Amino acid sequence: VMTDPIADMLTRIRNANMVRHEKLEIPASKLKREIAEILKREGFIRDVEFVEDSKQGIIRVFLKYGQNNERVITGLKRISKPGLRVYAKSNEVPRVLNGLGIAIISTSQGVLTDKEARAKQAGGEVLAYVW
Amino acid sequence: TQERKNQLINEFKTHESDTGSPEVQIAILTDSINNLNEHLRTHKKDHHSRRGLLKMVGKRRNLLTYLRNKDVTRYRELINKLGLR
Amino acid sequence: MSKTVVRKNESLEDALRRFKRSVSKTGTLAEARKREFYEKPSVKRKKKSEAARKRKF
Amino acid sequence: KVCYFTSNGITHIDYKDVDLLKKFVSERGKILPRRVTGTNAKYQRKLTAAIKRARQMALLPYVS
Amino acid sequence: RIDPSKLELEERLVTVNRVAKVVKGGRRFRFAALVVVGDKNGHVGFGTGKAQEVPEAIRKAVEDAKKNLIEVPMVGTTIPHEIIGRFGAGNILLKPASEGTGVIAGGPVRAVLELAGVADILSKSLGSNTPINMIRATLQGLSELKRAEDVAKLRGKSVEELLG
Amino acid sequence: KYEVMYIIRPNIDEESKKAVIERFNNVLTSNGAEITGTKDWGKRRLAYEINDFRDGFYQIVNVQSDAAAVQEFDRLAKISDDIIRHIVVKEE
RNA sequence: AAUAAAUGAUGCAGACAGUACUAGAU
RNA sequence: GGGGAACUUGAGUGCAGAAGAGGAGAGUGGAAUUCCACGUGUAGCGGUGAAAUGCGUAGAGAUGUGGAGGAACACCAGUGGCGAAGGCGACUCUCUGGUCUGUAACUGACGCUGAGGAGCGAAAGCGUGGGGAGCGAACAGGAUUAGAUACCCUGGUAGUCCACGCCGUAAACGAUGAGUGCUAAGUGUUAGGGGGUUUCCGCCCCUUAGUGCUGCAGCUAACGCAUUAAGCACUCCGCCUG
Repeated sequence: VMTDPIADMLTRIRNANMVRHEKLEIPASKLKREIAEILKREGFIRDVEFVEDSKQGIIRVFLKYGQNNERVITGLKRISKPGLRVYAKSNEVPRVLNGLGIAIISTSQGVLTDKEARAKQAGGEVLAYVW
Repeated sequence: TQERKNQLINEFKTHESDTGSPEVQIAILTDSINNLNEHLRTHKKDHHSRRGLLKMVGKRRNLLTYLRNKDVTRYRELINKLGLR
Repeated sequence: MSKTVVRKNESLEDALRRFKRSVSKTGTLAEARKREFYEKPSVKRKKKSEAARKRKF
Repeated sequence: KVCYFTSNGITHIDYKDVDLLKKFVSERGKILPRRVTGTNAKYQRKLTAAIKRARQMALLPYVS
Repeated sequence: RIDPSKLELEERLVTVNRVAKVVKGGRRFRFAALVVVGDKNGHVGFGTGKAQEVPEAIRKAVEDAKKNLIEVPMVGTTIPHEIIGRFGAGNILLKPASEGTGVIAGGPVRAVLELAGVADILSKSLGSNTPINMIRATLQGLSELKRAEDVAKLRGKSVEELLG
Repeated sequence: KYEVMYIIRPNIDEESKKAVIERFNNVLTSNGAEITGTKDWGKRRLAYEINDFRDGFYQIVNVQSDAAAVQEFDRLAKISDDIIRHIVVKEE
């Protein structure tokens, strides 16, 4: 069942951050790979790798702690839940903490962040926030 | 036991090793429900067996709905073969 | 009652010494002494889990 | 302590074993506890079954 | 790190609650003092004190607050981003405001924000109105704030890369 | 598989005991219950007293039937005075 | 020739007010 | 989201095993209580804080034998086990439900929840016909108290039991809805599996589902919870607004 893979992915990442872990294993769907690569290019993660196996495929995430003891991903939160979908327009694209954070948004042309969607003049599902 | 199942399997086997066979599971559930009602017609107070029969019937109904949504031809064939009316 | 085993060539209290010790391994002190007044099934069941574990007896 | 059935690798008690049932039952007739006999839970349950069947078949007493 | 108390401070009390202890003889009354000490350059702290006298309790609370100072970002005389504190059933949100809005908050939160040097903040309490918990939640929310340059250094990016 | 053990009253001659044994065996075979095994412990002292005797003859029989000759044997032993106690168990 | 530590179940005690009562300031 | 085509991890079938107070039905059992009959046998028996009501010289209690009948199943027995919940504890048998272990052979999303509805549903209670050993509301008597329509004692109806039907309520509680995923540890325990020497007995490690205690982070008003959450998240249902 599980009703959604993305929310559980985000919560697993949040628990990993809370415990100060260094690795994770996820069934690694296409959208999950996309979000992980976005976080990678955003500096939230040290490195990410894909493991295409026979069962479904697996992805490993390496949490980032650039300094002595600091959680890069302080918190996460999903919005477009399965039962209350959220769609934001180009003019209503939000910004996380005055542009300090980042929010993932699937748009008409690929999956992009808030700033990328604002630049490209698009909009769609606001499926997650990041702080 | 170990005879009715084997016969139903050999009868409803579409392939050499087809044992998932929603039709086979339906036939097995039907024969089990019949054997259960046989004794429930006398031990009317065994409510736990009635709950088990309700569970089996729910499984049967879900399988029948799946088969109807998947292949109406095979659904109607199973109907004509078993008489599950 | 301790047992049917007989002992002789001792004192009067030497027999009671072993009586009071061997009577422990028989229901004469528990089975025949608890059922003087009724105990509800709930408390009846909880009494075992309490005594046989806490080792109060 | 050490269990008997495990040490012997034996199978179903075969209640006919009157001597075994006797030496495993108290001198009075009451069933000895597991903490004293050293047996496992499964073997203790089988022991209870066997001793009950024996008492039913006059192979062991009820009162002594 | 711990901030040194060697600075000019505008120590200002909030409330003085009178508590009583019951004894064979009767009730023994003591005074509890809440005080907020800080400067208007981004450093503030909270302390408390108890004694049978008002001035002694005030002095003890001031001395304790001196040892519990904390730093707060002052991006544009305001906070870099909104945040909420949730210390002990006390929920208080803090939003950044323009240059002419002013400090808007209930007594204790307003005092804490003023003594910290912030002039334009939007606040709203959404929980208990107890002053201790109010101050604690405000302090927690201010501690959980992050600077733009700090976040840029942490995420291995440039300030402009984040602000645009 | 099934097992059957019963007790015969002691005050019975050898010929009468054998006749009773054959009678009950025929009763069991009324449906075709093959007798896969037999054992006679003999004279054993009962742990406790019964109707009129302290000892008796123990008889063991292995059977593989359809649970009908079992009921026949049961109702016959409960009625007949030759047998005192009896129990049927599955050898599974 | 020696020599044992026990045993325990206590009967009775109902009510008390309507209105009353201490503070403290950088 | 709809339609089309593939996949197994979800889901289910089979394969070889495992435990269990799982249920309905039939038979059996020996302790123990009561009564009856008889042999021995006298002045008491039973009971309370004390006492009395009660039974006993038409021969009690006790002791020994036999019979009659009815309920429950000592020791095993252990936060042990099963069941969706209530609940389930002697033995034998007929008919039956679910669960766990390696599943990989099989179908390949067939899954979760579920208003309304149906069914089940402690004890008590009601109706029909039986049965009634002990216990025992109501009731009678004897005590205490100022009073006792009670707490104590002696008797004692219905009830407790059996077949059918009805009622559908409990502190029916873990005062914690169902499903899934993630989140340090030590620790016993039930039924299994694999292994590192041993044929073993047994020691250790690993791995499944369940049952218990102490405890990190985290949560919480605190109490406390903490891989069986009251932690971190998603889906559905019922409920709350002095």
